[PDB]
Amino acid sequence: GAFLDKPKMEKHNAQGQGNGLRYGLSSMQGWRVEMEDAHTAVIGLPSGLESWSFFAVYDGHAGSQVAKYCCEHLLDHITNNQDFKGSAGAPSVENVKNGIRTGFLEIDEHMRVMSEKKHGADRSGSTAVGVLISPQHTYFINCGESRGLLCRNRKVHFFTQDHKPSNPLEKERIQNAGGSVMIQRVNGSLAVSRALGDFDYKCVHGKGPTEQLVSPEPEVHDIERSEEDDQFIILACDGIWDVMGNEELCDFVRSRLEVTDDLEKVCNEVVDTCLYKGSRDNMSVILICFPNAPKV
Amino acid sequence: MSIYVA
Ligand SMILES: [Ca+2]
Ligand SMILES: [Ca+2]
Ligand SMILES: [Ca+2]
Ligand SMILES: [Ca+2]
Repeated sequence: GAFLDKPKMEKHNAQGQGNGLRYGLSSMQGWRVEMEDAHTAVIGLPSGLESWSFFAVYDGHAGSQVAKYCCEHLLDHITNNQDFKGSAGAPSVENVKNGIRTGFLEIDEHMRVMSEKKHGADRSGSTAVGVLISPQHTYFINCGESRGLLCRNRKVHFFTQDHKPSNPLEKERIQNAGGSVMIQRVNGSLAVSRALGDFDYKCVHGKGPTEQLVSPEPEVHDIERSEEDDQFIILACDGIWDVMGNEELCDFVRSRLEVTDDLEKVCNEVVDTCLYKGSRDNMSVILICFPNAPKV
Repeated sequence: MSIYVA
């Protein structure tokens, strides 16, 4: 069964601050029988990236193993590879974007070996949405159907493009890989087109890793930061976006940040609103406020 | 949902 008879409404919250940023987050199981979301929130990365921050939401499916592994190691795989480093001083925008892509493919490969030797009924997968923030840029990262959104100058400034099986580029890859999109799902089952894990959808002979039925390749969009106008970023899984629009959620959060500076509370309000609107899925939201976010 | 269809 996919659903409980009564929703599990308990919320897990976390918050922190540093590098001029403040964040809050909320996680809730809701009407689902299992809780398969995971998240990463870190201010200050190692080895010379102390001024950098990384936030991410992982929406797992068919188990929580891939999501949990991603939340514990995706950041390392991203920053430790040669592409991210780009042997010189600090990584260029291109280094960061290539490093993120290499991170996704490498953690996926690594996870494939470990799910092979220790065989079992853990054929899970997880989408990922997040932001790697540097002193000069915000790097939106998307792999799946969760979504990240940036509010700048009281407006929706950017939001990621959900990876749906029926979108043209996805359907193209799926058909080239010998699959099909039926009832909006890859081969009629998985309603996800990009994700880490889901190795059963990655065994197509003659096709590279980014050409499989399900792809681990992330979409990375760099945004030069604006100390004056950047207000906040919302990262949330489709349990939130399925029931609230970009403009609506942005306006809701911007309004709440005029009443309170409690980011966990604002995240709880977002989650509860979506639950009351009828969302029957797991829900995870991270709210990262910049120095010039709406103030209470 | 991701796998459950209904
Ligand atoms: Ca899920
Ligand atoms: Ca959905
Ligand atoms: Ca979901
Ligand atoms: Ca609190």
